[PDB]
Amino acid sequence: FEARQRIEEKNKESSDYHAKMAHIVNTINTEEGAEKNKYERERKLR
Amino acid sequence: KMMKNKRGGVIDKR
Amino acid sequence: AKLVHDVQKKQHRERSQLTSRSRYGFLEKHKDYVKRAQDFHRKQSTLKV
Amino acid sequence: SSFEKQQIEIRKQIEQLENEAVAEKKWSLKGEVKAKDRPEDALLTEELEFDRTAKPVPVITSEVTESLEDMIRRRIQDSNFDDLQRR
Amino acid sequence: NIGKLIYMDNISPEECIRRWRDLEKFVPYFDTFEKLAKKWKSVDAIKERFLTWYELQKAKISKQLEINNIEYQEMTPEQRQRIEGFKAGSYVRIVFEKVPMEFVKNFNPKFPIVMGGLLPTEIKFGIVKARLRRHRWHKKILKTNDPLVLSLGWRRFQTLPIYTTTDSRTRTRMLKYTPEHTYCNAAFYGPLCSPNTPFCGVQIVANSDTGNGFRIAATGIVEEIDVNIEIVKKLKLVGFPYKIFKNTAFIKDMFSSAMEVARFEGAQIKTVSGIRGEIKRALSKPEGHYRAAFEDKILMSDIVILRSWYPVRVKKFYNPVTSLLLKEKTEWKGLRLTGQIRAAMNLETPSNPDSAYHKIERVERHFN
Amino acid sequence: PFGGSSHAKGIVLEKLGIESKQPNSAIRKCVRVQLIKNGKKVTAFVPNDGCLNFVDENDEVLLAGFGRKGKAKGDIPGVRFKVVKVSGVSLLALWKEKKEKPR
Amino acid sequence: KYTTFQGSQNFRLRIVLATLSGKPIKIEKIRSGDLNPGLKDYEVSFLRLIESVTNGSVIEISYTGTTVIYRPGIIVGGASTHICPSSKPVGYFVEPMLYLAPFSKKKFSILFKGITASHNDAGIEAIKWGLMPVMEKFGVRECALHTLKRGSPPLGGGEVHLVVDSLIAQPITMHEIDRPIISSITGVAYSTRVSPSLVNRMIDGAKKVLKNLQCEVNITADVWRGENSGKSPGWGITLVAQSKQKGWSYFAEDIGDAGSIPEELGEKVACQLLEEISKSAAVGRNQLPLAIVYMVIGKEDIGRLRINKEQIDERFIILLRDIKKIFNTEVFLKPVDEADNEDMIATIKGIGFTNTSKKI
Amino acid sequence: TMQRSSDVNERKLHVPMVDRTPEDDPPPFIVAVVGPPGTGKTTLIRSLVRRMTKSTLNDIQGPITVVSGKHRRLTFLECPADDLNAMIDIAKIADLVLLLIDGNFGFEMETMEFLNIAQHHGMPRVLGVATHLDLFKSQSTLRASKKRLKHRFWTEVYQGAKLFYLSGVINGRYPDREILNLSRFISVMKFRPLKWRNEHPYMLADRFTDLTHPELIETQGLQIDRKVAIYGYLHGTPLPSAPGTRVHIAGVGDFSVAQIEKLPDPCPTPFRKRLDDKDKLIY
Amino acid sequence: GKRAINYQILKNKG
RNA sequence: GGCCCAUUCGGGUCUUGUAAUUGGAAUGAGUACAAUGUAAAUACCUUAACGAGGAACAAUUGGAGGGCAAGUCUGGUGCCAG
Ligand SMILES: Nc1nc2c(ncn2[C@@H]2O[C@H](COP(=O)(O)OP(=O)(O)OP(=O)(O)O)[C@@H](O)[C@H]2O)c(=O)[nH]1
Ligand SMILES: [Mg+2]
Repeated sequence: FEARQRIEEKNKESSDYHAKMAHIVNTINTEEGAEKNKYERERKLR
Repeated sequence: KMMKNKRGGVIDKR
Repeated sequence: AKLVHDVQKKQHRERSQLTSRSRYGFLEKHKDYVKRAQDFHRKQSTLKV
Repeated sequence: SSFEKQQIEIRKQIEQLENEAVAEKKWSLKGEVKAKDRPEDALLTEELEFDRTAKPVPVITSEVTESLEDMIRRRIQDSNFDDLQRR
Repeated sequence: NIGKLIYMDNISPEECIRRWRDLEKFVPYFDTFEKLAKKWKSVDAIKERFLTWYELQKAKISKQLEINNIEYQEMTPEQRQRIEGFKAGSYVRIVFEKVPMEFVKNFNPKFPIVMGGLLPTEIKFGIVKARLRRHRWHKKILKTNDPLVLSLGWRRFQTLPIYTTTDSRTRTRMLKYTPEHTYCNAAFYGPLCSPNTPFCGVQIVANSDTGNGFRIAATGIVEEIDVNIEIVKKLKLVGFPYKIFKNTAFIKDMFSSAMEVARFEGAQIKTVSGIRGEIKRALSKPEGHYRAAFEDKILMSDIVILRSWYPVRVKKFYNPVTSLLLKEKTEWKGLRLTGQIRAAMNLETPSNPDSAYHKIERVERHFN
Repeated sequence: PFGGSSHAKGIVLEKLGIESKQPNSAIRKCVRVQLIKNGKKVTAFVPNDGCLNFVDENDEVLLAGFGRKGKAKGDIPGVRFKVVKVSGVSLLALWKEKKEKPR
Repeated sequence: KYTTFQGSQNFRLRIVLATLSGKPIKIEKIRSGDLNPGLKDYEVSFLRLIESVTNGSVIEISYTGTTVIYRPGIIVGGASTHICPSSKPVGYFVEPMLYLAPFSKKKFSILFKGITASHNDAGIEAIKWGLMPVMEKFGVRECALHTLKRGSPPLGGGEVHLVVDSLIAQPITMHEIDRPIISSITGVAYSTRVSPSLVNRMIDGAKKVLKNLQCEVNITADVWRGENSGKSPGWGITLVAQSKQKGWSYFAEDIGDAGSIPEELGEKVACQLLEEISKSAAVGRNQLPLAIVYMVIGKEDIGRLRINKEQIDERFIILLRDIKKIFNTEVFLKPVDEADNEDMIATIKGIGFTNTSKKI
Repeated sequence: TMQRSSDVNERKLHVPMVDRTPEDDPPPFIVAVVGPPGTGKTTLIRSLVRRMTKSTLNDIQGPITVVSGKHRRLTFLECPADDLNAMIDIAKIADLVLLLIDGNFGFEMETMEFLNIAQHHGMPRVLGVATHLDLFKSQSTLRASKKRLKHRFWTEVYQGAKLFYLSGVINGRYPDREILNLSRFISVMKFRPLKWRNEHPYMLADRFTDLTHPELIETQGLQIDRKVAIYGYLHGTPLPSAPGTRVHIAGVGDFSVAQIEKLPDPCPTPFRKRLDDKDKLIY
Repeated sequence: GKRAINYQILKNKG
């Protein structure tokens, strides 16, 4: 019984953590690389 | 699992 | 080593066989096991051929 | 004095945990505990946790047997089952 | 009138309202519906109720400060006693009752008498979780469950910390020393300050043992406070094979009974070669012997390992220094370090003989 | 990048990626900082996980541009700046213990 | 050691302010001269909720049940669930959690399970539309009461997911030296396990009372169909008046029972709301407790909030006496300098509160 | 010059925090003289108070608060040089630190330990004072050790702190030219608000008594936990006036206040202009 | 009784 | 055995290495007799005595690349990849 419970709670914890880390990675990618490319675009005009 | 990281408890003397 | 200290990339030393369990000489570690296993696998591969 | 008996009970616990610190370990804090380095069957009374390879075989209960039971009730009621067909 | 009536606390609250002219019930008191109907048949009573960044933050805080002053400009015993009270630069006498005898007896005016006001948090005790660091000029490494004197807020107090690590953020498991040149976590039973406050820590505060080295040993900040910590110390259970086949083996002594193996069935073990495995069933007649299955054929010169975790407790030990209650006011002595205790009662330091490293030389590996 | 300056001073909000299970990952050595000039919140690196425990919160950081010389492997492209000081003390000097961080 | 109170009045506020201040209290004579003397089951389960929310707090009920000892501890939060008794709805237990809610280690994600509404307690719409905006402008920004299902009395069976997820340091200092102009007046008429025409009857009664004021009236309508309706028939109505330029709100609710006309209940809640507008100034008579509690646990500055003459009562000043009894602070009522009405401006200097449970 | 203007205008920006120090009657700034045992201190505190208040204050003890400006007054106290405990306390509450360095011997671990304890508990302003400039005939080595001490001091405090050089003692105390422009350096220091100090009500005690009852001591016999009055100026946030406020007296334990009677200022600052020698007071 | 500084605090080659 | 070239296979070349031992010479920073200089003193100039083996009398800064554990983490088509 403790086997089944421990295994499934560890699987749930890992699947939550991977979603959370992937979320913060591509939110830092999208909503700050847009500003990086905007600065590069308005620096290419100079 | 509810007991695991508790430190208080009500003391019902009734 | 760009931002690593030399006191950080030290040398971890490896452990020996227990002296009580010493008649079975040389506690083997992962490099010894892979030298064992890939030898077994190439000989089984040519036996299967 | 008041600070005197505070100081002597402080010195009491000073002494008891300084010779805890000098004195011999618990077996359970030390790693590489063999069979011969433990109290004999201190492990049933231990409440120790660890990890396992695979999810063990499911114990069939009344709720899971009625789960697949009313599942196949629904299935064979609407006759949405899958067989072979003749050629 | 109304504030004096509210805070004059020997008269009933309805008497305050009476001589001016219960919260389990959430919704407030309304009239009867008929009285309210004849009262609010009209509507016209309430028809007029119906219808740079750094300098910006500084402007907001100076706006709050001028609001503070122009709303302090009020009644004199209200401001200067009870609504804020004794701002700064006020010269006060302050009386403490039940001060120890030893202070008044050994009061030497060279040593300063500082006092500081504790917050609601700093009167609570419990486990403080810090991240600390051996100070870069302190020579010797620090050891868990050796006392060190912390300077945490106003208090200086000798405590027993235990240095932990969250090994790739999975556990918070227990080290045996602090690291050489970086930060670890730590946890000590002491008075709970707020988080993000910094502290120093000292091995030795006296002068008879002041030596020649640097005396401040640890630096750090406080990460978190709690009433309990759940930290662990790894214990492995080692057992040896005695009957090996292909892909399975019979493992001898990590358990003393088939009840113990039954308790531990299905657990994943591994040899020291990293060959993963699983324990399957306790053998019947030799008691702690069991049958395990491995990735492939293990050898007779291996050791299997069951990595488990044992919980460890912080030691609820706390003595404040009270250096001003001594006749010397240096030479304060608390709990000693473990090397000092061993040097005192002449016990040799514990040496596991098969824990010492050697110079392993590989034989050449040839197969048939 | 910052406007007309080369560096910019900022306020540390919170260490992003503090729950990342990989030491010295680019997600882990990655700090969110409010610049003090225009108030906006940007994201900055730090040299390693080892110097990640010199910043905690509202630390008066100083940050420059990053300058990637080639497409890295474990990168997150879309973080532009790197932390170069903390509370007026160079954290490379802090990392090699040449100075002590004052508070 | 213990600050001593007497009687079983303001029980939740006493335990809440003891948890905020960190001071050990005793409450003595819990209805001792009574036929069944002592603590009741709903306040005992409130003590169990306090033990769920905090950690390291020791509560010590006596033999006779007529005195309780609360030695508080660190607010830690976590995810929980609370199966509160039938004697009180979920509002009786989610109202005192809104004080402790933004000051914990881990964010509040609790779901309460029981009766949704009561005549003499807070509802879901009451908690949400009235009591969340005053926290929303006292400093929190992410707070939500979700209904997953709702249960009218007596059988109930409704679950309510309280989730706050902004863990602030301390609430900001309030500065409301005005009477906020009411921009709109909206509401929600709900009904479970009855016919959908009762909601429109309630809405029509409330709006025919409200029709003579020259503002805009909008009442939303929800019938609850299915398993989300709960185990009992019920219906009720909650109106709010909405100042949109600042965000303020003034609410009034009730519920119908066995033999109640829905147009009667709609016009009753409408007139009760208009009387709350009359007797209100920048708060409500029921939003006023946690408003001045957040003003007293703000920073160590002066925060000032306008109130009117009729909001002073025995409940309000027994609140002020309990505040001064626990952490020794006074309110200063200064009157405004214009005389078409009687409004004080209560200035409270907040104690130096921070939440010290949130890890840095 | 526009890039210069941007990069200089940038380093005016700092973290906007509250102040919590009043502007009407601020407390006397706590000046702590910190040295290893055998250099300056006494002679230095005596010389500074003699220059400041025209009063030969032989045989000092305790904190000494004098008026040194039209609105800046300040408190002089000296740590006992062997005690790390008193070193730690005055590190936690001092505002200005006169850091005594035996320039002939060099740097020392007591001043290094104070510098690190202060750096971790909220580094105050530090003016370093190097004495014992009687090295040899070699003015060359005087200048060499002068530069080396300045650079090593600059790695511990901000780069551009003030190291001050005192010459030999002449007639019991230091040269008054050097102490005059040392007080000129103390008079302009422009203190910046710290954090622990400006969320905590603290106080350094310049007067102490026990207001116990001597015939009660005759009754019970000297074992009595006896009551104590503690007089002094208080700094930081406003300490509340109700009895029962908890207080740590740093070195004897934790107490709660019983009664506070605030007193008129014993060393007040008086209401281009100069400071009258009548108004250069001393408490 | 003069606790002199040493080389690693003096030269600071961290 | 070192080194060099080259995408590859490979090719070209040659007294080259070593925390190996060891030997007596050299002096400079420093410590310092002086005299000179100068109203006087500093400094420059001249100059006896001592002053090196980790010559520890202890120069940095930045870059490139590894390698290790009965260690830890992640993924998944065993022993692998990261
Ligand atoms: N030559 C010389 N002697 C000094 C100087 N400053 C202080 N002293 C001597 O230092 C001696 C020791 O006394 P103090 O200087 O008062 O000692 P302290 O610095 O207060 O330190 P403690 O002895 O620990 O109190 C005095 O008798 C002075 O002659 C200085 O600049 N030059
Ligand atoms: Mg002295």
